[PDB]
Amino acid sequence: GRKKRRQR
Amino acid sequence: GTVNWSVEDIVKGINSNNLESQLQATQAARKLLSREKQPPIDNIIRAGLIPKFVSFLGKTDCSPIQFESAWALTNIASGTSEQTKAVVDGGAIPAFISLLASPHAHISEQAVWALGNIAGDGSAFRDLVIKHGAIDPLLALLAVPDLSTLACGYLRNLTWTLSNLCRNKNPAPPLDAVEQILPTLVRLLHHNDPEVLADSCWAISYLTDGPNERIEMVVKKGVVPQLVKLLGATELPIVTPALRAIGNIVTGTDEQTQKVIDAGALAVFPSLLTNPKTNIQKEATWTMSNITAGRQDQIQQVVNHGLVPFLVGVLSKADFKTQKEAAWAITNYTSGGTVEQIVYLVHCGIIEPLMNLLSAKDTKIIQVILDAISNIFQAAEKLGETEKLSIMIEECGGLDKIEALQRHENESVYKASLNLIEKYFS
Repeated sequence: GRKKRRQR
Repeated sequence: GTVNWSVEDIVKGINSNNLESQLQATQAARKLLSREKQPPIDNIIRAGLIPKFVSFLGKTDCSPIQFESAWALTNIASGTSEQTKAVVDGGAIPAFISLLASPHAHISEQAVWALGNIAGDGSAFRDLVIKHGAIDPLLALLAVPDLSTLACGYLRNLTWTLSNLCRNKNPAPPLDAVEQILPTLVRLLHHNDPEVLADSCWAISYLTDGPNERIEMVVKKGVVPQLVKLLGATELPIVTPALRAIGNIVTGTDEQTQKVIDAGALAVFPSLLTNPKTNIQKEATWTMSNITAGRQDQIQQVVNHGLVPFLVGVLSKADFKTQKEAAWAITNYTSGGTVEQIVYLVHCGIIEPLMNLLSAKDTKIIQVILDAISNIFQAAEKLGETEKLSIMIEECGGLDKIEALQRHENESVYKASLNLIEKYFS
């Protein structure tokens, strides 16, 4: 993909 | 607790001389950076906290602050290139690679994630992660006899990060890094989890997006049969990258294209060329256009699999972008096909939908269509049947459309149209 932010 | 801290409180805690106070504050920062809307990434950067977080990555004695700081930095690195750059500039890359060996899986996983964000920013940071030596320890995490023994989320993060190390061009990833990753990639491509499969296909789609020598590295690993199998999956997140990879492979040599045909790919295309998702239809027609650009025996396989009627279908009705790919597919087919193959094309009904597309306000598709008409006449001359074709074009309104294109401003359009009128419509 590209980028991912962790939210939980 | 640590819910909803102000940035200045976080700063106060991280600047204390108390590791537990620092842990508290780092967790508070992680919770700000994980919130649903508008994480204060820039406020955290401006507060000067990245170097503190990076130094916390090295505190083997306090694994919780390694985890919290790893999570905080991952989410800073998930943003803009400038935000990712701030993390890299703080020394994060070697610190995260060292954490891949952590005995705590949740920390190692977070380091995998962080490196995926960094590499996912673009070519330069991708190659910098590689130069710091990330591939060896990443692949070592997957050196198990059965991938099923790994935690599902853990394996998905590893696959996703590996796919980012395969991503981007100008330049493409180092050849030696690709060779190093590919055997593990071929193995992930056979894993049963839908998300692992999707990201493995994305990785292959990146690696086949290039010159024929790059395609060859992939095809030589024998993955084309597995890609065709995934082409028939019910999960759209799998079909999309699998189709992109197949499409990339058939932009290569005719020998590379033949591997796709031999693997049974053409039997999937009746459903792909009618797929409800317009992007699947478009990329399936694009793929077809680069198969009809091949040998006559490859054109013949398209015929045998009953796919010419489906090309007539998309040309007749589809999203315009798909219709343009279908026009290309027809021009390539008429350019390289035998006379019998071109005759069959006309008997399938290609002329009328081809003519109808001449009223499109796209000068490139008009050029493509006019080339195709010229090619079809050339096959008709060889049979002495120009007039029959001339009449067929007249009956469906094609002559009106070609006549007007003599008035088109584009030079190629009005030359080709006038040429057609003169030679066949007199």
